[PDB]
Amino acid sequence: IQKTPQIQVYSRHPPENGKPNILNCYVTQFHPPHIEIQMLKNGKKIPKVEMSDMSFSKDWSFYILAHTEFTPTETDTYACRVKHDSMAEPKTVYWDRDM
Amino acid sequence: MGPHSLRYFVTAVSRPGLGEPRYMEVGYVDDTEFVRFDSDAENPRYEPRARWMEQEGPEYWERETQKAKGNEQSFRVDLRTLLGYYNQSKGGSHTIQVISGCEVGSDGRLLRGYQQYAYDGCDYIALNEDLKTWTAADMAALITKHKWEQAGEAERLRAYLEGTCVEWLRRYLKNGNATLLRTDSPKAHVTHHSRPEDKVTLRCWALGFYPADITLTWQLNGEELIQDMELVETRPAGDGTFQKWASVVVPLGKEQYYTCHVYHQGLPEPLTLRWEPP
Amino acid sequence: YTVKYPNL
Repeated sequence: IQKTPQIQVYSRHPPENGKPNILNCYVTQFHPPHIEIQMLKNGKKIPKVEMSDMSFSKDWSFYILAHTEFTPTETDTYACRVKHDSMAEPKTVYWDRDM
Repeated sequence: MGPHSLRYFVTAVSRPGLGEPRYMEVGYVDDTEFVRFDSDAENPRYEPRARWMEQEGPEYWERETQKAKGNEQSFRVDLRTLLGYYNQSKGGSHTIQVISGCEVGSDGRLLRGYQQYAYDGCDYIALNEDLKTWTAADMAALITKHKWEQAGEAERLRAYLEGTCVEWLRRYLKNGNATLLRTDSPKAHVTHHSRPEDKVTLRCWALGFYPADITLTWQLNGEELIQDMELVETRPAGDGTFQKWASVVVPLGKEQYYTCHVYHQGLPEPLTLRWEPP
Repeated sequence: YTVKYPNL
């Protein structure tokens, strides 16, 4: 039986336009363990994105933190895209600086 | 002091055609990774995941490494075995997981011993609380249940969980206790956001706290809201600390009626916060 | 430290 990932997109620190920050993509609750995780600036794949090592929880599901450096602006859009066997098409979550 | 745990989480993943199964052992002391073995490398070895384990000598590492490589290849067979039990293709990717360990009380004594298996994300078999008998989760598992009985492994594993497991857990806490006990208190603040018509949103943030265990509430004049308070799951900052928020939709102009509470183990007392308009 | 796991 396969399990669908949940995703959160959010900064390490509270965003301030013009200030370097780290953007996180936190992916959890998924199974099987194989997963492809991209982050996008304004539609475009971000090249340097670091992945944590993969762990699983007591309920057997896997979780993993993807992240990248960024400097938030007022109008730049950021998202995280996850392709996973449990889902028909890739799943995308947009960053909301208020969340 | 409270209780303590030593747990190992293990993952075996076949990827046929693409090479050998990816094997992974992660060890935790009190829900805190402290060792890892990752088969994806030219000379894989068991390795420290917390600096306090570097206190252990090359003898120890060698020995855990050799154990892990043994376990790896054994799980490789288990994968072929399981295809059999389940009448499955030799082409698909499959996953075996194991969680096993021991938790002890403040007195250093065994509170509980356990070991549970899962195939492709479903429960497979488990050593019952009585540390002597097995619960098979389906029919294929009954084959292992009977195999592990006809070989007395419910007694062999009973020695590990009560003996070496508990002992090493004591050796581990020994060197790691000062780091383990660490605590980072949450810093909290309330944000204000709009909403259609005469409603607004109040968001209580808690940042930079360790460990991740935390509780946030909202109060209308001293009384917790429950119903339609929104929140996100506790999530890592990426720097060792955690993050949570909780939010309420309140009436425009009635914001000073609302109070946010942050209960965390590092706090002298719960934080109490209000939306404050500068 | 780690245990050796039995075959399934």
